[PDB]
Amino acid sequence: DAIEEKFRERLKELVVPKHVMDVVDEELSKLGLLDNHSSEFNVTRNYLDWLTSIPWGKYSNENLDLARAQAVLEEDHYGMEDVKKRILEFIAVSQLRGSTQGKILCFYGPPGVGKTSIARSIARALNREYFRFSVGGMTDVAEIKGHRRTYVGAMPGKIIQCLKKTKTENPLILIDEVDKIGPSSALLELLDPEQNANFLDHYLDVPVDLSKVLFICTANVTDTIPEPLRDRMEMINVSGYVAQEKLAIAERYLVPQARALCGLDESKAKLSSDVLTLLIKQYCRESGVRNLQKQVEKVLRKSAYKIVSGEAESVEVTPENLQDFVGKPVFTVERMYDVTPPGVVMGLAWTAMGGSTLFVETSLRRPQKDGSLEVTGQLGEVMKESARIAYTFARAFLMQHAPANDYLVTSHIHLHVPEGATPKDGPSAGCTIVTALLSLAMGRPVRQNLAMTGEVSLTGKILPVGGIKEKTIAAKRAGVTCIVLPAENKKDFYDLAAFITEGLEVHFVEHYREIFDIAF
Amino acid sequence: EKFRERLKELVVPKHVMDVVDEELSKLGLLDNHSSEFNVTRNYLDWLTSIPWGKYSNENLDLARAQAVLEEDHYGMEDVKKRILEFIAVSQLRGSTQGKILCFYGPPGVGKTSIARSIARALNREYFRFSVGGMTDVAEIKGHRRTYVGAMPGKIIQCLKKTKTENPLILIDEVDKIGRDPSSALLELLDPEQNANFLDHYLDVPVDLSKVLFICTANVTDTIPEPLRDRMEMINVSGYVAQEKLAIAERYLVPQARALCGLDESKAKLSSDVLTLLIKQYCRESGVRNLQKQVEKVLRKSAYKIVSGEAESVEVTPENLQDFVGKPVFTVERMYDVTPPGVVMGLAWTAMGGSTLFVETSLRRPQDKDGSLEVTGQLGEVMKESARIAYTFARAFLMQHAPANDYLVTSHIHLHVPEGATPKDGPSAGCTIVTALLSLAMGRPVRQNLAMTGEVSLTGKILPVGGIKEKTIAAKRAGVTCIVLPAENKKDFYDLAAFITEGLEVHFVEHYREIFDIAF
Amino acid sequence: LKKTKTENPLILIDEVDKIGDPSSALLELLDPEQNANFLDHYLDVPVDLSKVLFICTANVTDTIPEPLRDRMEMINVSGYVAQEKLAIAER
Ligand SMILES: Nc1ncnc2c1ncn2[C@@H]1O[C@H](COP(=O)(O)OP(=O)(O)OP(=O)(O)O)[C@@H](O)[C@H]1O
Ligand SMILES: Nc1ncnc2c1ncn2[C@@H]1O[C@H](COP(=O)(O)OP(=O)(O)O)[C@@H](O)[C@H]1O
Ligand SMILES: [Mg+2]
Repeated sequence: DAIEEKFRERLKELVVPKHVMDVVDEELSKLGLLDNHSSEFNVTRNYLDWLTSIPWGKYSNENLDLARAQAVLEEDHYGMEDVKKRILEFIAVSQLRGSTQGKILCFYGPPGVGKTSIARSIARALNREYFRFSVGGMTDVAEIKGHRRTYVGAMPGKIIQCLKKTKTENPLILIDEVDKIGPSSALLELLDPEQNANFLDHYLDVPVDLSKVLFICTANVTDTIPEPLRDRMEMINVSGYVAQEKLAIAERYLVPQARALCGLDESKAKLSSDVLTLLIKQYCRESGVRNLQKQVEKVLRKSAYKIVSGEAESVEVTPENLQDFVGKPVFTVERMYDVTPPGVVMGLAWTAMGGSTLFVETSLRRPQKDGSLEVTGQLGEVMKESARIAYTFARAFLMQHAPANDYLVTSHIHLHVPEGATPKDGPSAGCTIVTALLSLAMGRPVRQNLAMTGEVSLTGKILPVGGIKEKTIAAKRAGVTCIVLPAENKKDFYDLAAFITEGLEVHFVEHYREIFDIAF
Repeated sequence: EKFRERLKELVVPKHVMDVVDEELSKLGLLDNHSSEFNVTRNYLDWLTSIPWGKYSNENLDLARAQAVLEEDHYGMEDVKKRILEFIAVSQLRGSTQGKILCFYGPPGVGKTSIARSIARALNREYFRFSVGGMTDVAEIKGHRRTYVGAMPGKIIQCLKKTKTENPLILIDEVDKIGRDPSSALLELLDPEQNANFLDHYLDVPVDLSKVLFICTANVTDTIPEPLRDRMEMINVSGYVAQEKLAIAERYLVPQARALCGLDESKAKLSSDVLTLLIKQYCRESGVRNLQKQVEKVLRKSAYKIVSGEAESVEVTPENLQDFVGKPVFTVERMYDVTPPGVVMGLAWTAMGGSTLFVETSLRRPQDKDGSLEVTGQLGEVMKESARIAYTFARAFLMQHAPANDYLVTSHIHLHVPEGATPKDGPSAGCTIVTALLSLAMGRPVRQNLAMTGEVSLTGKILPVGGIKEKTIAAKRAGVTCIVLPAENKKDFYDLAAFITEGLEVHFVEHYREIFDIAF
Repeated sequence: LKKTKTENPLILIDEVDKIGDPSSALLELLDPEQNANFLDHYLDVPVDLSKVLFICTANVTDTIPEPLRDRMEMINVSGYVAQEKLAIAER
């Protein structure tokens, strides 16, 4: 009898909607007609416990001050301008409309850029409750929709678990690795605003209002999300960090946090700026800051051991003795070729974990019925087709430019892209292959500091390619003084920061007949 | 009854105390026979099983921990240094802490045993479970009570058996993961997700921030990339004959002798017997087979002792075959003197370092262009490396000896012995080029020279991985000259002084240097 | 232990790989460090199972519980030649 009062008192502070209150009180009336030891009494007890524990109408008191939220956001993360602007716009709209609101954001980018951490900081800044929901590897819809009450065990799904735990109708839910899901059709109902407001669970049998829930999904690659699921979400890109930004992050965030984790003090172990620059340049190459965090933690651990063991009362880390802490630099070579022989042309690629430089090497297989081209280097199908197109266009160009030059139409040429272990694909190297073949045929090296990228068609037209930011960064790192890009990537190149492109004599082209003039 | 008293010695968090109270009351009002009674009983069984807030008293004395680590195991400088740093950091923090270490290397080198030694030194409880055959999230994250025969994964079992909030958990042979458990491991290994690890069966979250995780694997390549970003890679080295003998004498013979119940007075194993066991009977990078041989010989010695055939046994090389049979691997290398067509090369696999030979011959006699047939279960990458090597060998021969028509006309068959064992990797490019050029010129290479390193199309030698294991295997195979890419210098000199004592080492940037060295 | 009226019985378990938590129970039964404190669902007083001798047989060694393989010693039984089987059949 007292359990009825226990269930009733939970609804005093709540504002229970009509369609939920009818279910609640009909189960209340039903419960009185059942003996305690019956199993139906047990299932009704569980159902009443679940219904009365949902925070009907409970909203966390959000803070709508732009200044305070901005101060909180800069306090935790560096340079994630897009996400911060999105959150400021969210707060502005919430303040203007005078009520809380829900949205479906998707932060996608390379690992280690701080998506989960920025989501936690957003939850802290908005004064909303926070909850992790790991969908990576999930395969059964029961995690989201639950089972019917009839079964011996029953779940109201993970979303109702979140609602019970956070005690609010408007939490911040982190749905990570949506691109590594097994299944997905249950998520459509969860985050479709036309039916999100009436999300129905198979255990509760009553729809809850999730329109105020702020869903923040995180992913690493965007194409793997199913198209219907990708349509309902706002894709927000979190970009990789340049060396300058990584240095700023390490100086401001990574080093103090690692010191706190290791228990050190600034007066005990000081880490110089040039040491951080050396660690970033030579000891780790990635878009994120995970490896840099490991290096900083290793340095601070070595410092802590030296302090505790009595080796020294204080330690100073300098580039002279950094090897004593983190060993020899793992990345020390900058370019494969300092002075390119005639048959090789420098190229750029949008590799994983940032762009990287590739070279295209060509050499004769046989001395002196037509010729043939052999391509090696774990090239993909698209890159093999690009090689074939490049070979045909090089033949056609040399037919009309130097008619007496019989080299390409009869010679047997082997084309190789070094570092054969790493798979390579994409039509980005269309013009690089043409330049390599033409330089081999003419027996003349290209400009010694020239780099290029761009897809080539059969008639010589240069088509745009992706990853201009990464390729530009790679060209800047390797010491390229002149870069060739397709003309339709002009806005992509000029959208970059001033400190990234100042040293490059950039050339924008529409056809290969002028890339030929630039390279020679 | 007894379920309430078990929580009195622990520090139960509220978010699980309320849950266990409600479930216990529900069981108290429910009948004593229904199936839901059984489900509630099991759920509160694992609710009350795990030791809420019961830490283990760690020792923070650097000297005693160092002494224990040195006593238990030979070598392993990196692991001991890491543990010393761990203890110093724990001292500075003024409280217990937990990191995620990972040990990778060839099997049988002592990766698992050093974890037990660390646990003994740190006074933490120890538990080991493998994830090599893991194929679903369920067996690690648990099954929900709804499904028939649900279990609380393995980590909850770890906590209940170890009776400790900060034990040492060893995850073994992680390099093999089925088709997704990797996401579950990432959920388990994330330092931020450690504090609120939520099992499917035990709905209440548990605090795994203080546990120490050790990861065992053979190769880091196959470990999933997201998992590698979470764990710290530490390499465990192979052993040379000297280190193998030292380890055997100090640990393997005494431990196995005690296991057989004998003592030093009844069964003595001479150092010569151990050297013969290491050199001939056990061709491996670890001590997995040497331990088995020692156990076998000590077991047979004990059987001889019992029957009265001898009051004591002295194992000597003369009577060793009466204990462990006839020798195996009686020849150090398949080619003691290399004919003109073959060049010795170095290999690195999951089982440690190894040595391979590249063989070439004419398919049909000389008098249209040449061709290269490649056999030996070579992978796609190694086939492309062979094609590149053939092209560069042709180019180099057309300029070093322009009159030589051998490579452009003759049909060459390229073979790598052990045709059953699959092989892959571009690191054999320079070996293939040297084999082709030696066949073309008819000149054998230096009789004890070994080489490794990727070769590009223009002849530039690119760096390769696994220099340490390759050097160990080359030293085992009794070479005196070794050729490595110049970019592997930073990795070669990290070896111990006695490892690289007799090796005449050459570091090269372009193949012309290797051609000068070999001929 | 009742029907065999002994304190140190010899127990054989056959086909250990065809097992489905009974596996954890047999794992702890194979641990001598806890066999002195064996207790079941029926008896509330522990029984010391330290003196028992355990032998296990299976067609393959890839038994589903992983911690079985490191606790049991691998002894291989080999086939018979025709003369061997002839003598066995005759006897
Ligand atoms: N701008 C930044 N300022 C400060 N710290 C940062 C910044 N970006 C990333 N970090 C730090 O880098 C680490 C990245 O961790 P986190 O889990 O947030 O990364 P992630 O890219 O979201 O991960 P995943 O893709 O695996 O989910 C954290 O320690 C975080 O604090
Ligand atoms: N450096 C060492 N010092 C002492 N014993 C060792 C060493 N390396 C290997 N061993 C012995 O080898 C045996 C098998 O090692 P094991 O734990 O199987 O290695 P892994 O886990 O890498 O396979 C252990 O019993 C251990 O005593
Ligand atoms: Mg994430």
